[PDB]
Amino acid sequence: GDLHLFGPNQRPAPCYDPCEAVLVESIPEGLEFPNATTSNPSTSQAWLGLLAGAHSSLDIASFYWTLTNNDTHTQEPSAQQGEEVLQQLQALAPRGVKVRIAVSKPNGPLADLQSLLQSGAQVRMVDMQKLTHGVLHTKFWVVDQTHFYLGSANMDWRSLTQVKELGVVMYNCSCLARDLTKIFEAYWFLGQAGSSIPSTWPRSFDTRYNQETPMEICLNGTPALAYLASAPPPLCPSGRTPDLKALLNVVDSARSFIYIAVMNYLPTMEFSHPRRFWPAIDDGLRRAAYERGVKVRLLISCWGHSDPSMRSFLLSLAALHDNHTHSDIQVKLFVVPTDESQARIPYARVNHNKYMVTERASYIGTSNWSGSYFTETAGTSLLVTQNGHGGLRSQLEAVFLRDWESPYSHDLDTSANSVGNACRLL
Amino acid sequence: GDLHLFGPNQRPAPCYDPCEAVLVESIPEGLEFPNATTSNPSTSQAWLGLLAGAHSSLDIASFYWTLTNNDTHTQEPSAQQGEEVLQQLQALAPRGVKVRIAVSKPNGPLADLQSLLQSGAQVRMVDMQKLTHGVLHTKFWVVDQTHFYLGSANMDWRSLTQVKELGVVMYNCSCLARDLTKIFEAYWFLGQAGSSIPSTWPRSFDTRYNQETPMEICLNGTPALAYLASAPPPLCPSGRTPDLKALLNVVDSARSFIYIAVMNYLPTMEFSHPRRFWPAIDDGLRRAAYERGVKVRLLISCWGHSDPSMRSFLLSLAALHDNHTHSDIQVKLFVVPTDESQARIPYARVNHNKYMVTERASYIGTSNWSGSYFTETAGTSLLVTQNGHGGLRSQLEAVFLRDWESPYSHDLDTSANSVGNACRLL
Ligand SMILES: *[C@@H]1O[C@H](CO)[C@@H](O[C@@H]2O[C@H](CO)[C@@H](O[C@@H]3O[C@H](CO[C@H]4O[C@H](CO[C@H]5O[C@H](CO)[C@@H](O)[C@H](O)[C@@H]5O)[C@@H](O)[C@H](O[C@H]5O[C@H](CO)[C@@H](O)[C@H](O)[C@@H]5O)[C@@H]4O)[C@@H](O)[C@H](O[C@H]4O[C@H](CO)[C@@H](O)[C@H](O)[C@@H]4O)[C@@H]3O)[C@H](O)[C@H]2NC(C)=O)[C@H](O)[C@H]1NC(C)=O
Ligand SMILES: *[C@@H]1O[C@H](CO)[C@@H](O[C@@H]2O[C@H](CO)[C@@H](O[C@@H]3O[C@H](CO[C@H]4O[C@H](CO[C@H]5O[C@H](CO)[C@@H](O)[C@H](O)[C@@H]5O)[C@@H](O)[C@H](O[C@H]5O[C@H](CO)[C@@H](O)[C@H](O)[C@@H]5O)[C@@H]4O)[C@@H](O)[C@H](O[C@H]4O[C@H](CO)[C@@H](O)[C@H](O)[C@@H]4O)[C@@H]3O)[C@H](O)[C@H]2NC(C)=O)[C@H](O)[C@H]1NC(C)=O
Ligand SMILES: *[C@@H]1O[C@H](CO)[C@@H](O[C@@H]2O[C@H](CO)[C@@H](O[C@@H]3O[C@H](CO)[C@@H](O)[C@H](O)[C@@H]3O)[C@H](O)[C@H]2NC(C)=O)[C@H](O)[C@H]1NC(C)=O
Ligand SMILES: *[C@@H]1O[C@H](CO)[C@@H](O[C@@H]2O[C@H](CO)[C@@H](O[C@@H]3O[C@H](CO)[C@@H](O)[C@H](O)[C@@H]3O)[C@H](O)[C@H]2NC(C)=O)[C@H](O)[C@H]1NC(C)=O
Ligand SMILES: *[C@@H]1O[C@H](CO)[C@@H](O[C@@H]2O[C@H](CO)[C@@H](O)[C@H](O)[C@H]2NC(C)=O)[C@H](O)[C@H]1NC(C)=O
Ligand SMILES: *[C@@H]1O[C@H](CO)[C@@H](O[C@@H]2O[C@H](CO)[C@@H](O)[C@H](O)[C@H]2NC(C)=O)[C@H](O)[C@H]1NC(C)=O
Repeated sequence: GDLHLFGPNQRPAPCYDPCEAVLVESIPEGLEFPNATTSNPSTSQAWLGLLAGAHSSLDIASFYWTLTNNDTHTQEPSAQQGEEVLQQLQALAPRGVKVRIAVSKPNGPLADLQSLLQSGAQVRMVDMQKLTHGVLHTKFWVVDQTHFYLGSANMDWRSLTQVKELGVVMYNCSCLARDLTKIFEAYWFLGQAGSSIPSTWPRSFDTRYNQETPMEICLNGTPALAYLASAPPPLCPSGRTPDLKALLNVVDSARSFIYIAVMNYLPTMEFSHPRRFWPAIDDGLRRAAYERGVKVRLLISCWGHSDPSMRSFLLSLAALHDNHTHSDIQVKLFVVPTDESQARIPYARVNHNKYMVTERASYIGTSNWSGSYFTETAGTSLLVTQNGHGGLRSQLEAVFLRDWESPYSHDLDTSANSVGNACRLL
Repeated sequence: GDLHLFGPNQRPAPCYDPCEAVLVESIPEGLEFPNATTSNPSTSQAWLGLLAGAHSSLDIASFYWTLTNNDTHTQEPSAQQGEEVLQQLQALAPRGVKVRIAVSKPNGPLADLQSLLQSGAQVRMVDMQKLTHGVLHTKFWVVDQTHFYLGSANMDWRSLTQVKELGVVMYNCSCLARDLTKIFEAYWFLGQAGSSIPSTWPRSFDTRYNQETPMEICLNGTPALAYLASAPPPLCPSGRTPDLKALLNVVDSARSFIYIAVMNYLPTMEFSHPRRFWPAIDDGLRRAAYERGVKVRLLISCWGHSDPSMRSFLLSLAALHDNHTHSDIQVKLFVVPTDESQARIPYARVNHNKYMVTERASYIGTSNWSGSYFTETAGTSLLVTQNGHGGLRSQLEAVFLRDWESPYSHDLDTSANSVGNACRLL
């Protein structure tokens, strides 16, 4: 944008930091992938490295904190890592790292946050129920205004060893890190006593990097376009792309395929006691498949707490796979096998990833794909497009294909006894 | 509306004519209904009565004209009635009835219209392809600015004896007849040479009777609210409700059930070589069923010319019938059995009705339920609401239930050999 080649459409300044993105996964204890020719760093080790390198600041947006066995009233070896994480966190403030933690208003005092407060970290509880009827569901870390983690892993030891998670760590990308810090600051401001959402956020929260003018970055030595989308709409300044709009733009721009892996997919306002039908994403997928022959693959997690009403809706989508329409939509259920010893571990053994990948773009989110997460509840997503054929997009596609062809993915007609865990959708 | 009880919302003048509505059906030769405790007058006899009583004027909006065996290159007794109809039509102008006939631009000279032109009737061909990319699909009669027929029957002898049709004749309702004449006049104006759709139609085309302020009429001695909706949008003045909006208002207002019988149902722009997904009606039905527990019954016709791609979409809707959601959507295929002697009759033996009925309202249309009919192609619908529990609404519900429970309606898993006719959807 030069004001003479494009007029008032000034393209914002490019970023010259040597950004590098790493996919990070939590693979629960017991899951093996025969082929998986490559593996990604675990969430635990990425988090520990970030904490070890931290020297100035750490901001965490979080849903809940259960990093210790005491938190879950259990006694499991596999909890170590969360505890280790907690330990390292408590070492940040004493050595001079400014720590700020925004957490959804809990239903009672939390041990980890009290210990971190005693260590010198700042903690604020955000009551999103009173503001938007949603919750602070976002999970991300910003380190030294230079690195950040965005993904599905909660501040939960299970998230490291007993729950499958996917996310991304962006290193040496200070521009994007500061951009994410703007969202964090929205949370931080709302975490005070008596604060309300402004009708128009101050300019310090606004951003020039969005769907229309994404940030130009050097990702792994190659040019790429990236931006961060936010939810809910009342928390988005005018320049910040809403999460739903970013997701649907990725869906509508796909010309070859759309692979989606999300723990829950529901074309409804799950909540809102007067229930509401919510076909935004569903209609986007139907549109892609019908109009542009896009092959749609939907990998939905299933465990004992899954909403059974999901099944019908998924079946509805699956019904569009037809010879005459040339529409190609397939649905599979990803189940995490459980042992009798793992069955005592409360609320674990489920695939928690929330991401989508096409032939042109990558979308990594914190939200499940139901209406509330995009209208009332807090969430963030990273969107990256890179003109090459390798890169982070290819890594995401490989992860999805590995999970899709793995024996843990089953069709909707599969028997409930052949999946290795409780599945209300089968 | 009194300007002091409701402000600028002035309710238009009520109609004091003794309006009486009669459901009229074409039941093809060979279809019998064991119970059907009541029967409706045939389309042929209603049309013949209207022609016999006509003394001042007749306006016909039409799609095509094949009223004679010569037109279809056949020799069938069951054609008589169309021919009889044609005969009576030719008697109108010689005895002083002003006849105006608007017809979609045909692909060659039409015999019936040439004969009627020689009889003294005015005929105009409307080229909707050049104006909106659609066709003049509307079928209705206005008689003496007092009566009118609105329904699915074309100016085709088959429509009387070999194709199932549903429609309504409104007698002694001059207010509504003149209102319909306004739509006809839109067609008549566009039927000239070199005319184009005005950006704003002159006031003579506008109407005060619409969804917001329906006409108050005395229907069969009881108060009722009625209005006429029109398609496509470019042909609607500001006061005229578009057909799609009227249909969707009936769908969204239903609290108990929605019964729909339409020859074709497709959530797509069937046409528009770059194909388009079109979920307006589909989403409305999903919304009704999910949010308000409305029981949805979809009776779709199936014959040798049916679009096979319908099946998948219907199955998609049918997939929402689930115990957990409490959603109740059912789909059946209505097939007209054919004989070897009827098989020579070209383009016949199919259910042609286009109507919807709820527990509160009646909708009778000229259009199949696909996108083009509501965006580019000409169509009209009559909407009636009556606070009582009998009336025209109950008659429509009885007709639908008769057709639904009849042996001619089959589920989507039925074998193609058990329906009595070619069915591409089975
Ligand atoms: C953009 O740039 C960034 C930055 O340059 C780049 O990020 C790198 O991405 C690559 C590819 O994904 C990463 O390399 C992979 O790392 C995987 C994880 O390695 C870590 O974890 C290993 C597992 O440790 C646990 O389990 C073992 C079990 O045996 C146990 O002992 C441990 O205690 C622990 O519990 C760990 O072994 C590993 O440490 C070894 O490897 C590192 C290499 O970084 C080395 O420095 C160490 O000294 C040590 O030797 C590390 O801690 C890893 O699994 C994976 O291995 C795959 O390939 C091999 C070879 O074929 C297979 O045999 C194997 O089965 C796996 O399939 C691979 O090495 C790399 O770590 C990232 N770098 C950073 C800083 O994160 C992006 O990829 C770039 N993007 C693009 C598009 O190019
Ligand atoms: C609002 O007001 C309007 C106006 O008042 C009102 O409209 C009336 O609605 C009623 C109910 O729908 C109509 O009455 C029905 O009419 C049916 C059709 O009747 C016509 O067609 C008959 C069939 O003729 C063909 O087939 C026979 C086969 O045997 C053949 O001979 C013929 O040649 C032809 O091919 C025909 O027989 C009939 O003529 C008889 O009946 C009329 C009555 O109008 C009488 O005047 C004649 O002299 C002659 O006797 C007529 O031409 C009819 O099928 C139906 O019958 C049902 O009920 C009987 C009794 O139970 C059953 O035995 C039978 O099997 C059927 O189930 C019934 O009679 C009436 O015609 C409408 N009036 C007008 C002017 O259209 C609305 O209903 C009102 N709305 C509300 C909500 O109240
Ligand atoms: C979970 O809760 C239990 C029970 O409250 C905690 O147990 C505590 O564990 C610590 C060490 O893990 C014990 O402290 C130890 O004291 C000895 C005394 O000499 C000292 O030498 C050691 O170096 C260590 O500091 C502590 O006594 C013990 N408390 C009880 C009541 O048994 C446990 O620490 C909690 N875990 C987490 C992660 O919070
Ligand atoms: C369909 O096409 C055929 C062939 O063109 C038409 O046949 C015509 O039928 C009419 C009567 O139905 C015949 O007219 C008759 O002429 C005698 C002559 O004395 C007269 O006495 C009768 O009263 C009657 O008017 C006409 O000759 C005949 N033409 C041919 C070539 O056989 C038929 O009329 C067409 N049907 C329709 C509905 O248009
Ligand atoms: C991010 O930036 C740091 C600092 O420049 C990089 O750390 C260097 O890494 C190379 C290769 O591993 C070493 O040879 C240098 O000695 C490191 N420098 C310092 C100051 O530590 C780091 O590699 C970059 N990328 C990531 C993913 O951290
Ligand atoms: C519509 O109006 C006409 C004219 O008022 C009605 O015709 C009358 O019908 C009654 C009962 O059938 C007869 O007793 C009268 O002699 C008729 N009058 C005339 C002038 O014909 C007619 O019934 C009304 N309804 C319909 C459906 O036509």
